[PDB]
Amino acid sequence: KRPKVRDQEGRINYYWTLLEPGDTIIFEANGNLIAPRYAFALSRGFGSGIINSN
Amino acid sequence: LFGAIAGFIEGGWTGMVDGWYGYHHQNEQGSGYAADQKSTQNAINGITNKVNSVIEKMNTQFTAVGKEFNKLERRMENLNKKVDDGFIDIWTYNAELLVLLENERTLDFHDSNVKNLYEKVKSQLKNNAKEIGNGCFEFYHKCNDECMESVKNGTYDYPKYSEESKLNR
Repeated sequence: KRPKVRDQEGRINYYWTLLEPGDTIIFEANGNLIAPRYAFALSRGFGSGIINSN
Repeated sequence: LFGAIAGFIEGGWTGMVDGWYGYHHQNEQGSGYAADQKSTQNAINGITNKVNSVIEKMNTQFTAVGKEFNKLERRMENLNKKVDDGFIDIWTYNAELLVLLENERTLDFHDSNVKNLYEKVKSQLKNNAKEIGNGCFEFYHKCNDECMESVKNGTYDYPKYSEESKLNR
């Protein structure tokens, strides 16, 4: 039992991974799984970032 | 540093607009200001080279800034800050001091030129003219626009006027 946030007590812990090309990912679960639906195919390039502005 | 600018030449000339350094002549044909093209051109080349050569040594920043750390990575965050702020400090120094020093040098440079120009005219006129000291020479012989232009051009004919100047001196 945990303090309520956004009118909810149970909580979902979110995790991520970076699958390398030519590799396989295996999910096993008998319960408590929020499965992936959409993944992202990252294309990388220098000259980017995240900034905070108004 | 050389005693020309603000030294034995008190102030500048507002009427001269075509160059940094120049001449102010006054003969029976009138008065006028002219600008020494060669000296001012050399000064322009030098100052342009100085400014640009300084500027190209600091390549423009191409990356970004910004990192995030959680409560258990404080030792990380301080380190990041200790780098970022630190680098800024160095660059601030490397900028400010630079300009300071360079500024002084530039002024001295200009001073030298004026002095050099003055000396050149001395070496041209020798005893044909009298040093007033305010920055000029009173000729001991009559000089028209032709001989004045020779003085500015560096082609002064000392032997031609030597006999006339000797008598008046």
